[PDB]
Amino acid sequence: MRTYPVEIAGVRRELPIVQVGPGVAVALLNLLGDTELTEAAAEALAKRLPPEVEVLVTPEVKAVPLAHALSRITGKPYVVARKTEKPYMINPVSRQVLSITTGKPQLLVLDGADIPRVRGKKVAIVDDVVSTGSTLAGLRELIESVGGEVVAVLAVFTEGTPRQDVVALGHLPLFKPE
Amino acid sequence: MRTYPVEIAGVRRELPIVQVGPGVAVALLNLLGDTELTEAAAEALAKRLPPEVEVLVTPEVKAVPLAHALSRITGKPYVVARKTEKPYMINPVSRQVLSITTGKPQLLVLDGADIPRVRGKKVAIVDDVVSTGSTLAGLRELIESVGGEVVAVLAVFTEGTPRQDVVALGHLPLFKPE
Repeated sequence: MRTYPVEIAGVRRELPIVQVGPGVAVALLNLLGDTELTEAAAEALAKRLPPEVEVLVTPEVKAVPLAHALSRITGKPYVVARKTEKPYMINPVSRQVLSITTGKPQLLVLDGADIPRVRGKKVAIVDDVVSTGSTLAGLRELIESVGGEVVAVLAVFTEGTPRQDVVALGHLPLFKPE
Repeated sequence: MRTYPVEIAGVRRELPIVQVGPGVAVALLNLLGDTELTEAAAEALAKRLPPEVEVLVTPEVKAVPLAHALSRITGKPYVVARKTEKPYMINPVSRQVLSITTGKPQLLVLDGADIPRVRGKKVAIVDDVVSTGSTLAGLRELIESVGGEVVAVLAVFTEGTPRQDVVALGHLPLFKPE
């Protein structure tokens, strides 16, 4: 395809399909700026949030709105991991991740200020689209290295091969890249 | 004194005083991870958002939670402009800017997909702390060059210099770094 149509919690959109590798096509989700879809995806996921989760962690800047809206509906705080160290950080813990996009070295970074918020806590990862499990595996290694246990993974979409323990609101198929 | 007290609409916080420059400390405000404080600042600013504003534009990742909450409260859409070009963007428009603290080159980027959301519309720039205005005149010119009209600047705090063309909820001084 060229754009992939999809409807999530009653909100209708047409996701663009773009080349992401050798010649790879995936439908691109962007919640950044989409107040409506953000709030819908969040109200739907909050209902399917295991009550034992105490804290939310998100790796992507695009899912910060979903993580914030999710935090407000559930009352559970949320933590933001970044791709590099930021001047506001304290004694960040970093974990290295290699990409599918370019195969370049990537970092996943946790603010040192957020450790008392992860340590001893049951964590749910929150992402906009959870893919194969390369950055996913690294985020939980990051979280678990500072004291948290990942007990759930939430997203808007699952992608590629259909996992079982993600709480998603839909699944996107892989496409022929044209 | 290692921290600066602050109060927003009944939410009390104590901001760490941390060093940002050669001889300078600032009170650190971070809405990423503070759901309670974000929602408070957004309720207070909605009350003070000039009613002719049709769109909210923010340049910082750190104020994305406030821009989103603000868009939910007021019903007006929100735009996130970035510091580099991103893979989701379509036909991006850019602007040159010299930052402060880094004092090195910065870029300000508006997604082309965001120009219809700004062209011909009355705009509010949204930020978490307006200190310098390195990005304030550069962001305003980027917006006005594609058709937008900047009619307001919103923020939680002004810093150092008490800007007057800003709608803020408080003012933060500079500190001497122990």
